[PDB]
Amino acid sequence: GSHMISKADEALRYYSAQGYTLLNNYLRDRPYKQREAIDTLLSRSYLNDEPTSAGEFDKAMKAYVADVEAGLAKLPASPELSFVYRGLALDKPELAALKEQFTGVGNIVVEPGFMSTSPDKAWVNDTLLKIRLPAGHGGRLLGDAAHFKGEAEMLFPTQTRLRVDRVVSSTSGDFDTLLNTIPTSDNASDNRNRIKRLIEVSVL
Repeated sequence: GSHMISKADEALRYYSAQGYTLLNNYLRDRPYKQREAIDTLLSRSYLNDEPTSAGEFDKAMKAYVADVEAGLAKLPASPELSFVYRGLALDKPELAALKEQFTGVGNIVVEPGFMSTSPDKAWVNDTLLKIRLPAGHGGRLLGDAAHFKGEAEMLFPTQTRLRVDRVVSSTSGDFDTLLNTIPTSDNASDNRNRIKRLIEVSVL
């Protein structure tokens, strides 16, 4: 073409199609194999040669993150949106500390990975988040994907922060009222009690 696609747009495109798993593993301090990572940093020109320090490899990962975020930020914003939604499983025993943070009003939860949400649907889970958006936030609607359909995806850059506004458990008199303002994936199964709580939070 007349123009070349920029490294940051190309990094987002790559991230969205293949890279997202690895990268988020690294960001979230979860296990991951350095071999596919280093290869990634190698083939995408963040390292010209195998790293010789811990700071050298982390420095390159950061550059890689910074390109994905710059390509994300350049997508058109959606100021018409006011809420996005996410379902998640806080009742897994290895997430008790995460659960503890999310269920305390006033607490701020920091997501180290890129945070994925939808403006159209929250898949039924033990917890649903209704995420209120401020003007000018960094979330952006992505293009159609090859691997799913049926809902939009709004992706946020790393280090997005969520303040807990309110916690409404399934036993609360407020539960159905809040639930009737959250679009869910189908909750018409034989198991009527999948959703344990709804949490309103705000992107800071």
